[PDB]
Amino acid sequence: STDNAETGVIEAGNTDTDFSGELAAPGSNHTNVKFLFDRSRLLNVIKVLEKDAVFPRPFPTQEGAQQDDGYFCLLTPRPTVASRPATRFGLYANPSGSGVLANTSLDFNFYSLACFTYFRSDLEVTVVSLEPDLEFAVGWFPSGSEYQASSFVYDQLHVPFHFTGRTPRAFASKGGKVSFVLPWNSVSSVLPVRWGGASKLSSATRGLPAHADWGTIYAFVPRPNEKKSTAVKHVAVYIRYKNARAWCPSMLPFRSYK
Amino acid sequence: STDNAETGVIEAGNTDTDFSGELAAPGSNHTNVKFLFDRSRLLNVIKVLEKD
Amino acid sequence: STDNAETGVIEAGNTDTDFSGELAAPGSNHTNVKFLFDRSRLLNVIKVLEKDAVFPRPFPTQEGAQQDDGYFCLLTPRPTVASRPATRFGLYANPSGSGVLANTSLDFNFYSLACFTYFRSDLEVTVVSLEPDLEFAVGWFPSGSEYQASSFVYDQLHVPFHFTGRTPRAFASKGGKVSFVLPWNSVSSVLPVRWGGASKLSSATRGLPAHADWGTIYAFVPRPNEKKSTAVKHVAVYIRYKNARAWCPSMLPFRSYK
Amino acid sequence: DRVTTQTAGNTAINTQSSLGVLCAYVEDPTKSDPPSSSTDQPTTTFTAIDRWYTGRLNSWTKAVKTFSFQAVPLPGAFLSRQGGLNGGAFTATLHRHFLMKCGWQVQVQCNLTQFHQGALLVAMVPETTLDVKPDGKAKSLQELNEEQWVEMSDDYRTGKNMPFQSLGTYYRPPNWTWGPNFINPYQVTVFPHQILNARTSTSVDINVPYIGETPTQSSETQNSWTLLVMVLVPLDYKEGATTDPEITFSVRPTSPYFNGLRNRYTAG
Amino acid sequence: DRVTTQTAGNTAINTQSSLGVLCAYVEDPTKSDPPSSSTDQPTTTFTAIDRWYTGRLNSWTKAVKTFSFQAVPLPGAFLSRQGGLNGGAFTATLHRHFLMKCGWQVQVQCNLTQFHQGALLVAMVPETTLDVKPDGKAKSLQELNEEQWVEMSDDYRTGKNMPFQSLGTYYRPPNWTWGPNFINPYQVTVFPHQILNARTSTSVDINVPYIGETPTQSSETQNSWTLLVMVLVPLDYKEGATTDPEITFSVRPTSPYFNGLRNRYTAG
Amino acid sequence: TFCGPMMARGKFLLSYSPPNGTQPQTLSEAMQCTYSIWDIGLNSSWTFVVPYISPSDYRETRAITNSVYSADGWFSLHKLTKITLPPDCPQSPCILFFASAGEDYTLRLPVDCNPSYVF
Repeated sequence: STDNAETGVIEAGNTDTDFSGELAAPGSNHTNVKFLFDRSRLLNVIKVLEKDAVFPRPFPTQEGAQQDDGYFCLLTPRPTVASRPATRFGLYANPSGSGVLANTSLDFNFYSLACFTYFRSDLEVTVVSLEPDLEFAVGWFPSGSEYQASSFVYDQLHVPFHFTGRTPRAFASKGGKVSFVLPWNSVSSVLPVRWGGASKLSSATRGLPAHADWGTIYAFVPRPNEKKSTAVKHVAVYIRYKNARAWCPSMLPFRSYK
Repeated sequence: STDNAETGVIEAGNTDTDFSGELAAPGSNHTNVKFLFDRSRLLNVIKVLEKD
Repeated sequence: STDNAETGVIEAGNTDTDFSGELAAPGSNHTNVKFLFDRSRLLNVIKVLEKDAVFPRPFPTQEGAQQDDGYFCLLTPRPTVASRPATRFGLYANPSGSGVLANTSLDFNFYSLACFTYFRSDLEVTVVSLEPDLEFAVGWFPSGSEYQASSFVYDQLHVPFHFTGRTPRAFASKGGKVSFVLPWNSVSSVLPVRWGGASKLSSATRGLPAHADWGTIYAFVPRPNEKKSTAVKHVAVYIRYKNARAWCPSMLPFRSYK
Repeated sequence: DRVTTQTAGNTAINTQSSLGVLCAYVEDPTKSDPPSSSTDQPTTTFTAIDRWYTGRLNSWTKAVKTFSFQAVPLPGAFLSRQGGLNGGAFTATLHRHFLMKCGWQVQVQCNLTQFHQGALLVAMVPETTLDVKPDGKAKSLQELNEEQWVEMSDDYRTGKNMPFQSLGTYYRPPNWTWGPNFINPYQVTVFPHQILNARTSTSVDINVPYIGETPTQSSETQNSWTLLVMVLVPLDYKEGATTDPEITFSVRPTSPYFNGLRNRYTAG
Repeated sequence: DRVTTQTAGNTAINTQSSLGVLCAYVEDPTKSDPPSSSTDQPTTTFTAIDRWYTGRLNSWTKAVKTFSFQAVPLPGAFLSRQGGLNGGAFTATLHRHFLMKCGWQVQVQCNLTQFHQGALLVAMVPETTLDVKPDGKAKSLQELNEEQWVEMSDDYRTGKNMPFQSLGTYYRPPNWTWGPNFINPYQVTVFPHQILNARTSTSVDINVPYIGETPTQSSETQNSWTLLVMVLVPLDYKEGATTDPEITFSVRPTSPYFNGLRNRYTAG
Repeated sequence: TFCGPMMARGKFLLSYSPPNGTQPQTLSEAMQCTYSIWDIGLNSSWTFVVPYISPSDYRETRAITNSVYSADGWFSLHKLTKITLPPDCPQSPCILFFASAGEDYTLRLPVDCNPSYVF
């Protein structure tokens, strides 16, 4: 049928427009945005704390600084590095040489279906053990805060402060699982899938949002400082968006042609 | 405003046609043909006859 | 009676306010502004043209330029010099030395009662001879124009152009008088008694208005160029405001204390 | 009851001892109609120019004689940054138009106490030329730091030093003895004014409407209104008290209009 | 009927061959409400900023390859005087506030004739960072006169050269292989757009409302909308015809708002 | 009115600048004043109106000196884009001007005329 594509708006047609025929029945509605995104998926894998921690310093950190790495996980589909927001995803193709290796993460499915510009939704978290018959706990604090770092002495046994606080802490039995849901607590109204502004008024890095996440999570062993074991331990984190919404179209990744 | 001058007839406009504005008040009518020409003026200088 | 003069507004009282007494009757109303200014008065004295004239050039004129001086009179209460508007009144206290002497004028009564800031009124003109049994005529052109300067040949007798034109020209019999009234024709709505602006956008002289007058007047002898006499002649100009108005108070001159 | 607070836009001004507000000629000086001498769309007031702008004058000292005065041409003050005044939005919009008209509101402040003696007269002289040097050029900021307080003399009294049109050499220079812009000190109370003295108050407020010989005046040259301060009784105080009082003022435009949009003005 | 004339303030624009006006997402993109995240008195539109501002881009030449593009960050164009653009009143008011929000209207013009071949795509990409150099600093006016038309390569395709946060020396630098601001050329037609070719028209008009992650954004850094031009079919013409066509565009803001008045901005 | 070949295409910019210290000299300056865009198409002519923006009612019709009451700015024409022509066509088209009074035009106060034309 004759038409002009330069106008931008083109009306969708059917088989009957130019030939003899008829339209098909609806079928099913599995493409609904709310129904599509309510499925759990892996996000990151982190270690388990066995003592009081030292939060990593900002990125301009030079050598020789003492801190703990790979113990904290951010809750956000965007790329991150060293437990802090980033802009470019990383990958170590040559595990050799000096220097500490930076943790990295990303939400492959979310960015494979990230066809829009802005997003908002609640979020449900779950954790799972990767070691046989392990006892652990999980802690959390909201966006725009920091982790207290010190300990107290009870009966000559040091006890880290992160045991107590008015922000959720949860315990699981031998081989159990931890589950709960969180609200949308960032100051911004919506989470930007892609951004092009600056946060600070000067010396800022363009395109790096400040508070595009839900919070922060970590795991620890409920024992005093006197029982620091000899082997490292790991856990896995699962997230699941709930009651999602989208606001403005965009484009999808570039599938390279061999 | 788009127009064709080859037609000979062109309609006079005002400021408001293409911009925000308004028309001015009439004023006075000193251009009236009857009122313009009723004024004396010199025409010629001639001599005076003293005979036939 | 107790009062506060710092407030600016003070209410006028009478004898009875603080003593026994009574108020006086009105009397007469000779102070009315309209009734006060409707009286003729002398303005300037000018010579009589006997040929085609050359209007004086602007003020930066150097020496050696040829023109005619003292033949034109402006119609305006403000000070003037050399038939052009001025700002400071002049006076020759030592009539000696080289150089042409500049004509000057002013309206002594008007500036002695100039208690306001803006003014507007019609104006009636009259002329009178200062020589015994003289024949003359008077010409005029409105504000913002110029005097045509050339002549024509009729029967080998040159005749100046100012004889003819569609702007008033009037003739008087032996020993007669010329009288007529003019309208308010300047572009400005009102005539500024005192001004503090500039006309040109740059290189202007502050406080010098451009069109604060009614027009211009001159006198000439109705004879051809071939009859240029040997003796100068003079006439006197009288003006009389009509239906005057004022708009904003001001102060009066400074009467010096011996 | 001697306590008032004036509000406008994002600014507010107060006073612990007021005497009243003087309205120049009408019941409501703010009311005004758009000009009738232009046909383009005008630009009325917007919320970012309804403000009070503040500046600083030179300090009052006991050595000043009588009838010495200081002047402040209102529309010219912004353009010349006199006394540190800066209009911001108002200045930016005034530099980008050909025509302008508006009233004004002004207020002055002093800080004399009950142990001082002196008086100051504050009046709004219309159509004056006190801001121009005898040669006819506007005074530079350096001249104000030398002539702290303008002197008074017969020249000013008679307007014998007004701006001058050079008359060339073809003529013979005359003697100048009088001009229309003279100043008569004893009659300055004719204009809208308030009297400030030590014992009574510390501020004066005057409200003034628009005036001009045409419905509107050029932006870069109009000088219709002018602020005036003059000394009536010279200051005196007992030894040991505070010396050299300060002075300040604030201004506000009302019911502005603009016409003839163009790019930034540039002299040439 | 292919002839239209758009009027606003003291400016008017016309066209002898139009295709229509595209409204982005709503029925009336102009309608808008004041922000709800500030409590001071805002500053709505005034008649001196309802205008069309015009500028000049770099010329189109036959040597340009496919998918080469040029970008123009809208609120940043005024601040950087790109392509000779100068906002006058709008710029002056934007330099004297902390917060700003507004929609836009844009139009582009070309002058191809019936004897030329080629096509250009014009679209409004939201939330992009094409105006920043790989080192993370805004491009200077000198760089545009060298990189006449931006090249296209795998780096841009994958967002592998985005602004970078230096990671120090305590770590070991990784390999960067992907970023969220990639550009996918084959899908650019998703955004509001119109297609310009030799045989059909010579102008494109797009209308766009406001978008942002908060009701309002900082004046000096917001970059929500961006104008894009890209080559679909390289130009070609017979020998002897006109060469190197020119390009121009015009912009208009709609339903602006401002908050947080202060003095002139200054970097530090 | 544009009197060039029917096959040509281009655009022009017309602007009117109120009085200033110096007259405009570039497109960036011209854009700010009052202006309009005119494009070559089917119809040949395009009308422009100079608004009456004056500091006073009525204005002088002659300029003895450049007071604000006589001169009222400038008018200028800018070539926005270069002209496009097909091969084998004449170059350098020509443009034509017309001037007339408006709807609300008015005159006043007659004056005597200048006879110099006879010479």
